[PDB]
Formats: sequence, C-alpha cells, structure tokens
Amino acid sequence: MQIFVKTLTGKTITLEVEPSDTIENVKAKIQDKEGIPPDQQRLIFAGKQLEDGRTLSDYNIQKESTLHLVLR
Ligand SMILES: [Zn+2]
Ligand SMILES: [Zn+2]
Ligand SMILES: [Zn+2]
Ligand SMILES: [Zn+2]
Repeated sequence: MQIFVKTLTGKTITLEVEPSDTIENVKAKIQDKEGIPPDQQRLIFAGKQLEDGRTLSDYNIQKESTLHLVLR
C-alpha cells in the first residue's frame, strides 16, 4: 500500500506500508522522512484519531489513502 501523509503545512509524504503496519511504524517512517518526533505526531484518517498500537487495516486505510498530521 502506498499512502500519503500530509504535514501541518500541507506537505505530502508518500509512504510504502503494509496493511498490518502499526500507526507506531508509520510514525517512525514520518520521522525518518521529515525529522518530526513520533511523540509530537497525531494522525487522523477520515476523522478518526489513530492509535499507535493499531494497524492500518484496523482503520480500513487503503491504497492511496490520505492521513493528516494534526494538533491538540
Ligand atoms: Zn504497496
Ligand atoms: Zn511484511
Ligand atoms: Zn512495516
Ligand atoms: Zn513488515
């Protein structure tokens, strides 16, 4: 699965993942790409707040899905 993560500035990060990847995995990938610490990342897909220990398939995230880094 290719998924897109948009930063707070709207920059697009393209990530190669698997359905079973955790949100924690995806956070580490984001850190590698952009230097954003995982403890400072908060991810949403389709308005769902994404928990570190759940997987992409748990949230029905699919090929070409977009996640957003948000605040607060
Ligand atoms: Zn793929
Ligand atoms: Zn694998
Ligand atoms: Zn993985
Ligand atoms: Zn793997």
